[PDB]
Amino acid sequence: MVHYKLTYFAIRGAGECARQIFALADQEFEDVRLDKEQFAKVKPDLPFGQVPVLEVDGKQLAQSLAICRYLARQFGFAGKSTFDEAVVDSLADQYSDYRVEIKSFFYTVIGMREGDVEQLKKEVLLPARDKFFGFITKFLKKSPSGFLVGDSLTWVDLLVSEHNATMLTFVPEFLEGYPEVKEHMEKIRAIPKLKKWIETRPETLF
Amino acid sequence: VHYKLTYFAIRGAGECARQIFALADQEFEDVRLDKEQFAKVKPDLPFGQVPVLEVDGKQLAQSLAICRYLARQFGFAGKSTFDEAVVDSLADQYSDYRVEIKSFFYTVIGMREGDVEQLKKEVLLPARDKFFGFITKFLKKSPSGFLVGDSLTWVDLLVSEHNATMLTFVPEFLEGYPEVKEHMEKIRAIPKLKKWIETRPETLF
Ligand SMILES: N[C@@H](CCC(=O)N[C@@H](CS)C(=O)NCC(=O)O)C(=O)O
Ligand SMILES: N[C@@H](CCC(=O)N[C@@H](CS)C(=O)NCC(=O)O)C(=O)O
Repeated sequence: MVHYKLTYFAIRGAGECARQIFALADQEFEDVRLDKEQFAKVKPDLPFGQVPVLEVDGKQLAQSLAICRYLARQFGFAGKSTFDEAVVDSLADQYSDYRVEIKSFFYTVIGMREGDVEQLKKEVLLPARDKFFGFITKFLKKSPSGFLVGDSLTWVDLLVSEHNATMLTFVPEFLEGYPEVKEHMEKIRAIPKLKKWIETRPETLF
Repeated sequence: VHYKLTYFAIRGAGECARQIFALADQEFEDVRLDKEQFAKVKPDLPFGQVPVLEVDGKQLAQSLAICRYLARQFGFAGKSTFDEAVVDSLADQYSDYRVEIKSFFYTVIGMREGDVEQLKKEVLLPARDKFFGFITKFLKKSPSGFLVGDSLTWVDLLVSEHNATMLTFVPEFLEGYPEVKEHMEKIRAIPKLKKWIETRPETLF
């Protein structure tokens, strides 16, 4: 078969989306989780000095979005047409811009930077969430299938669903008045093969 | 197929797509808005921002998604799915790089308060050194001269245009990277692209 090796830290973060893709494609792969010191040794042989890095039959591929998209195309979770795929691509990119806005809150609460959690929540996180959910909700209200794009699962369903499940861990109010976003999160994570992975994967915060 | 690129009267995020149409000899509507006309159309855009591309009325936002979509249509995305992915990662790396230098970039075009010189010497140049380190590595291991595979792909157009733009503000930008200089020249010498470079509206970025 094609052999796959996901290399990333001992956390979900940027590597998780790809791990969910393999779970849903029932695709077996090597799932390498590194500590700081192990990373420091392999780092210079990585295409951009960072992780996640995927290997397909030895050949290296960096950047989480590129990884997830590549794997989604192989297994049928990218979109059922080239334009639909592009629409999925834009949701993924929007989500990434959203991650930049909340970077300050997100790295404070995992505790790898110091700051005031509470005003970062109120002033940074929640306004960025309101804007972003405003867009997500619009795609959901105009999708009667229940997925963000088209009539089936695509990998942005997995990004947006996992992020929201993760954030409820730190901010229980997070999906406070957005029932359609709540619905989506539940719908996707109820897919038995995904739920299985959720139950069996190593438990990490974020 | 009718195409409509909507963006501001600048190159910035919209230019990559404009270069794709130039190279595909694809005619399209090229809509450049001022602040006040944007403010009026903004709420009907998918994420409230530009660039937005329309294919036969169907709206598509996010510059990377636009460029990749158009590249696939016209044959500039990569000649396999993995090669396309490798092109995707270069594009994404470049975008991370844009985040690092955001503070310098908006100060020097003068649409932001700033401390030019330490931003240049402490922010811009170290981010460039790291980024060019990667770009150079792809170039040294590419016998064709393009960042990926043996032909033009849309990241060639992003990286080439950004470097030409930055030389405008920082003339020492490419100095200790002749291979990056080469790449910039190689791509922008492609006649169809050079013709667009000579005929497009001149803007200060
Ligand atoms: N755009 C990159 C960002 C990922 C990233 O920054 N990962 C960090 C871990 S938090 C890394 O690999 N190294 C951190 C470092 O050494 O700077 C991606 O999606 O892979
Ligand atoms: N992250 C988006 C860029 C979206 C964006 O910030 N667009 C700018 C122009 S370069 C804009 O429209 N700014 C004004 C606004 O959001 O109202 C992309 O990757 O295309």
